Order: sequence, then structure tokens, then C-alpha cells
Amino acid sequence: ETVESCLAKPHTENSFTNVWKDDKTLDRYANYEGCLWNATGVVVCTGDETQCYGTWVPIGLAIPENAAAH
Repeated sequence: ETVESCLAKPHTENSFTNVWKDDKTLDRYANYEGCLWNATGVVVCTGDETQCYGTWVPIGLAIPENAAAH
């Protein structure tokens, strides 16, 4: 994936369902097939928080945190 475009995205303003949370990445993240957003705190969650919306800053193609796996 083009991490440049995945980041050129609107930056968070969006959402995703079936969201997950990596203890490695250390944060909330939504696998947008090819893209990976990241939720912080204020994130509307429903269904045990499996689906949510709010700000999902873009950072990985589909799993890496914001530090870029450093």
C-alpha cells in the first residue's frame, strides 16, 4: 500500500467496524483493507466496541502503529 496516500487521507475523520486493538502498536486501529487507521479515545463504540467511529489517524497499511514499527 502507498503509506504516502494512506496518510494523505483526511487523517482520522472516518471510521470502520470490526475494529481491533494491537497491544504491540499500542492503540486502536481499523484495517481498511490496504489502509490502517488509528483510534485514540473519543471513539463511538457499539457491540462490545467491535464497531466504532470517530477519529482514526492513518498510520499503517493494515497493522503498524504510528511510530511506523520502530
